[PDB]
Amino acid sequence: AKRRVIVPIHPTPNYPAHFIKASFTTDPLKEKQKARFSSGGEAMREVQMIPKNLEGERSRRELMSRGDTEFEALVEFIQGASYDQLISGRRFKKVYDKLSENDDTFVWLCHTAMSVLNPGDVRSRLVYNHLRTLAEAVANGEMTLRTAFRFYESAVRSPAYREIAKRQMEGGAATRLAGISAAADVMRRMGLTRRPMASYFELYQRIVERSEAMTPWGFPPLFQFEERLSLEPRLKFFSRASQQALERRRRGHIMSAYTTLQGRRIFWIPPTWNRAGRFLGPHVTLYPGMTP
Amino acid sequence: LEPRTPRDWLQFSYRNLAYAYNGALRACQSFPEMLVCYKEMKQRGVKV
Amino acid sequence: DMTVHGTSLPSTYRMHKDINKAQRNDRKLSGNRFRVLCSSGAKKPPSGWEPIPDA
Amino acid sequence: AYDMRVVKFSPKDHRQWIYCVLYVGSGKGIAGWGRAVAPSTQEAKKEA
Amino acid sequence: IWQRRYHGPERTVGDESRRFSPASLRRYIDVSDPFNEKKSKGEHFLDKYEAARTSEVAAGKYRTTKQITEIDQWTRFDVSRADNFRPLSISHRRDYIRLGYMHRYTPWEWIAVQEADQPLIAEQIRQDNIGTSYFFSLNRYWRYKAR
Amino acid sequence: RQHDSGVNQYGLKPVNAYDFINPTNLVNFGRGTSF
Amino acid sequence: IANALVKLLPLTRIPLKKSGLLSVDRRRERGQFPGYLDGKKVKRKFAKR
Amino acid sequence: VGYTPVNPDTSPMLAYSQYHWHYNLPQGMERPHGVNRTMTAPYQSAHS
Amino acid sequence: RFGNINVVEKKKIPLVLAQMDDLGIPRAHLSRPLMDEVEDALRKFHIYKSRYYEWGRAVKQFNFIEFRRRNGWMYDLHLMKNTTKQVGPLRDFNQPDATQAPVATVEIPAFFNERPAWEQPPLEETLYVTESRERYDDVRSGDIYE
Amino acid sequence: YFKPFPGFRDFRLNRMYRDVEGFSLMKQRPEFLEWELFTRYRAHHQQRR
Amino acid sequence: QLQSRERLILGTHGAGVVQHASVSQPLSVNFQSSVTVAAPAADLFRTKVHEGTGTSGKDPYLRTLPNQE
Amino acid sequence: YYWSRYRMPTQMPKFDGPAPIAAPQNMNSTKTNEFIDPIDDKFPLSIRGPLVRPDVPEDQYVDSWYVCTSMTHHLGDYRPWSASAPPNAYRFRPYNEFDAKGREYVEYM
Amino acid sequence: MLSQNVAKTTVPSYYMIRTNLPQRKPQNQWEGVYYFGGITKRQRHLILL
Amino acid sequence: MFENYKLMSRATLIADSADSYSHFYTVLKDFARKVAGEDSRHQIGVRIDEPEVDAETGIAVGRGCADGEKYQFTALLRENRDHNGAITIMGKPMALVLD
RNA sequence: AAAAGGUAUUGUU
RNA sequence: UAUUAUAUUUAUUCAUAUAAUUAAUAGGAUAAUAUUUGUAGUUUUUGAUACCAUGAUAAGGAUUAUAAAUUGAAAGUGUUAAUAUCAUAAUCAAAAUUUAUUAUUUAUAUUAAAUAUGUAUGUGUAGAUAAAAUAAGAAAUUA
Repeated sequence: AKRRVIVPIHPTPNYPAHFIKASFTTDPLKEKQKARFSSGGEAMREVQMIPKNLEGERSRRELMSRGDTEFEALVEFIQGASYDQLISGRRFKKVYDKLSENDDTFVWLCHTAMSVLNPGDVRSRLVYNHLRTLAEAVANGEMTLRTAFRFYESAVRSPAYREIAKRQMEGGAATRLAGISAAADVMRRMGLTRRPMASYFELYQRIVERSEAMTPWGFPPLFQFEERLSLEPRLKFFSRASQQALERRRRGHIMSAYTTLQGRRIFWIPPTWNRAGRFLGPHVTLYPGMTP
Repeated sequence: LEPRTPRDWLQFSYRNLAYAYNGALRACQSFPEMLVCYKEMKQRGVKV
Repeated sequence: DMTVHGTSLPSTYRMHKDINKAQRNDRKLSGNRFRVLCSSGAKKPPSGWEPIPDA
Repeated sequence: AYDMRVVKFSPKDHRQWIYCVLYVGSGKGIAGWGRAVAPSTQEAKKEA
Repeated sequence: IWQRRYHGPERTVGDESRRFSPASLRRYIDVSDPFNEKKSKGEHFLDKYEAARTSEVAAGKYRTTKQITEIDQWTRFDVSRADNFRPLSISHRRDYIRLGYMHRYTPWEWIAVQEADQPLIAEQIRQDNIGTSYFFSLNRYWRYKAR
Repeated sequence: RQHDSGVNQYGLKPVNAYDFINPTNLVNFGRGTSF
Repeated sequence: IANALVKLLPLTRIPLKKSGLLSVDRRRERGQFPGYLDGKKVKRKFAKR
Repeated sequence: VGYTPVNPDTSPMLAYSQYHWHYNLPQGMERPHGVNRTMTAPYQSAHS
Repeated sequence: RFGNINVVEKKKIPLVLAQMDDLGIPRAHLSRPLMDEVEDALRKFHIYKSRYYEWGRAVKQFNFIEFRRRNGWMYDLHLMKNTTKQVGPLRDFNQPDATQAPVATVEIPAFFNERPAWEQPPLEETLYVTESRERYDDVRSGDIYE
Repeated sequence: YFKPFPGFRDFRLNRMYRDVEGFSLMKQRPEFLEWELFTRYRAHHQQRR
Repeated sequence: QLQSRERLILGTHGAGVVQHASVSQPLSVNFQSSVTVAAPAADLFRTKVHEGTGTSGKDPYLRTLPNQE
Repeated sequence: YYWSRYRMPTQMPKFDGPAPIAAPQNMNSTKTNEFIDPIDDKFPLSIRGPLVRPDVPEDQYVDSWYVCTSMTHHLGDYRPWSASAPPNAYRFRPYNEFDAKGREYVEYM
Repeated sequence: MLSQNVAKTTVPSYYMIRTNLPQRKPQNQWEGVYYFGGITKRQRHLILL
Repeated sequence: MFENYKLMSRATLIADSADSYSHFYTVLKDFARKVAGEDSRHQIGVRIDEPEVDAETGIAVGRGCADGEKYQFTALLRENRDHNGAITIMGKPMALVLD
């Protein structure tokens, strides 16, 4: 076969075991495959969503001196408008997630208000406490959205429930104002938000936006909350991207896939002459225009 | 907003600031505050 | 070489050949050849020096 | 017991995804078992 | 020019001393107008139609002024900042390399080492008192000849 | 939580024995797969 | 000339801007290349086996 | 890589990498090498 | 730390002799004791274009090397010194998340980033001979010069 | 120092430059308009020069 | 034209920015407690040319004006 | 040896992570460009503008060697356009009078 | 016998042929060139005599 | 937005954070007026500069170029109060230059 | 631009 | 459907290689003295070769785009870093076309400097073929 032999690279002072084992493989049935990635100091925490395991005084110092994280994220996003920095989608996305942190509780309470025909008297402290304790444990991750909604629609309300209902409701589906007032009260009693009006605003606007859909108040129980297989976030039900619903539009060059770097592209991983055929850099401009 | 790179200079002149301070005042409604917006239009060297 | 080290070292290429000699004559033998610059001392060893027959 | 199952991220690209089974228990009453698939030994262990 | 100092770029104007502040780090600077260009230096004839301080809720200058420390940051570039002169010695610089410093100008001391360690060529002096030797110097010895 | 529960940082999350013996399925579902 | 006149009488900039006399055609030849027979555009003859 | 080796004096990849000095660090003089001054050999020439 | 500097104030001496030759004061009409140090300076900081055309001979380099060798000094020398102890940096309590990695290396002298005179044990030229030798046993991770 | 482009005179510290060697008016803290008149007289001695 | 320069820039050791007349005494703040009280300047010690002990301003931890003329 | 300058004062980065967000991890038929930032590029230009390095006097950048990038000779320490001009300089001109060819020719005359 | 004559070359290996490491010390830049100015013990005795 | 953040101070940040939406409005304030205000205050028509004419000399020195390299001219355009039309290129009459 | 199979398990040579 | 055009132009006669020994350090004037002027232990190994002797960087356009922007890519094309065991093949002039992967000068004036191509006048003329939307100027049948 003219068989190829690769002597295994052994660890050295210079070339450590980790690199010599992942940057190199002695079995050449993987050669020239592609570039893998992994995350280190802060990329790992950013992706893995591992919350800091708290402590007493020290974690509480780091945690108390936090201040308005949503704002400080915004500060860090805009500061990319200064001279020495560029506005970065990574900053915008840290802002976007620091603002969309309470997605779970919001999508839930919206489902509760608007998908639960006849939810007792939610303003009555009984069902209000069911609501508070469930949404409280929907945030804080102790409960899932699906199981918590079942706990809500299953909690104990009033004996002879259908019989009390068929006296108050023709088709069974009551007025939703008590419900949404209860949910806004929920998220403003539980400090789900640092800036209070935000709770109500999302609670209100997500509902308003859904009010436009066909079957705007039915949800297929599978996709409705979390499960194995879900919908893309543009297609989630009470989500923030559902209004960001759009798409892209492409006119490719005759040579468009080749030039994948030539444009004014931001490079995280800069090219070097070993992969770079004739590319010059994202700053060069062969065809300049005169201007003061 | 002043120019901080020679790009903003290209969209910049005081005689153009005039048409815009006029937007300010034509949209303004009271003269006690057209007073301060005209004070600023004269204080920033707007080519009146 | 004689200044910084002691000895005068071979080329990296030569010491490659010599290491391969060291090892491919460790696991196996009987593939070599005896090409020299001068053969008078091999065809004519000194008064002693009766080489060993291997196995 | 750890294992190894080849993962085909593409027709051309295959990885060795080691597959762990492990049970984290304490005879004090509480014990669960998790099996995982992950490319590396310690990462599959953590996942499980 | 009647210099008043031997050093500064404009020697020909004095040194106007300025007022000390016991609140030495407690000064404040408005930044929407740093240079105090927004002030009344004389009462105007348009001063009369002035609506009172009513509904002027957040007088923008009061919320634009900064204490002085705020405008610039002492970032690691400032913590590894390199000098704007030839330092006489950086032996004390225990923040030399691991901490991230490199001098902007070789210090006098290591220039002195680099001058001393090596000789001076005799062909750098160009002494001359005799003149050019018209006849011999070019037909001088065939070894020390001017090829 | 902060992410959806039908995926792990390595792919889809394996639920049953099929997923665990054939983990291609978790990270490959046609010429248009994306993470 | 257009910039000369904008500089001598400014308010003439607006007709010059609008008429596009202060416009720079951001154009040049294809640079000098040996892979092109004329140096500019034509790649040498391609032949299949 | 190779029998005809790298030469550490011309090559930018060597001279610049982390085990040497990069061009964007301020390329100064790192330490003054006074060698001919600590102890200078006596003048002894082969040729008498 | 790097040398006795005003040895460089023995550089003008040859220029002093040139300005003497041009002032008409014969250098042989000095003292012999003073001419001792001055002939020393002329073989110290003074060279003729002919000796400069061939003073950088490799064997001249290497006889300086061998003389330093048999006089037992290879610390100042470029080739004949091996600095195996590469100094580490001050870690940062404020940024404990970054796997710090280098931008350069220099074989600076050891007094720059040193463990201070109290943070180290007392005098170690005498009481504790410190030698960083290489382990004969194999080490994968962990320095070779322990 | 803390405004746009402090002229080179504005990086050197607030050192007690001798032009307060003579002013017997201000003792240690110039009272109201005391500094303003001392500065007017700085102008006066400058017109003097 | 720095005032009293003949005592400040010329003869004040530390250029008038450095304050010498103090102790290494410990103060219970975490900054000033890091400095142990140093037993005083040795009575009959022959100290170096650049280093003093630090009891006064004229005898500071690092003499600043040269011995040049 | 002469191979001992090529030693090291940390412990290494450990490959203990998953791929960062939107990294191009190869699915079946994703044409993969390993280089482009996965977020900061697709972030629309209507927002971000065509800047790929700070708007700052080009003499602060140096074109890298071997790397199709451009880095600044002072290691990321920046001075804005307005440090390369007189105070309040009109269009950051050297002297607010005339442009690049106006100066030279006023001078020739 | 002598200590400082420590190994500056490694055990003659294949990491020479397989890796880019430098088989010789990179030349220094701020090093002078080694010349001989120095008087021996006998030579100094002669001048003192 | 960035610049409205900049115009803030430490004290005003500390203050208008206690409402916990005040500072988001302090920053996005122009964006609030935008997203709620169906109007573009901004259509800045055309930039209109100052005259930069060589005072003593009566000339305007204006640059021009074609192909960015191969043609790069400058007009010295001078005011002529005597109605005597004359256009010059490279020191010669324009008709004889441009054929 | 949108929906598709394998007795192969780097897998139609 | 829209976020928008190929049916035009210029093109095709195509070639260059030669006369074997790659194994190492050796300082010289204006320097307080080495004839070290002229430093003499032969013959125990063998790969980069005429010969198997792993790796590693090209050519190739068909849908990320319009504004302050480039119409050139990784899948590796001879010389390169671990397989040995047929043989010296290497430019210092004057040189021997079979090699697909090439843009030749077109009828007024024709050999002077290291010498420098003597063949193919023919109705712009079979077949199939080349290039290009980029400072030139092109306009209408989307998968």
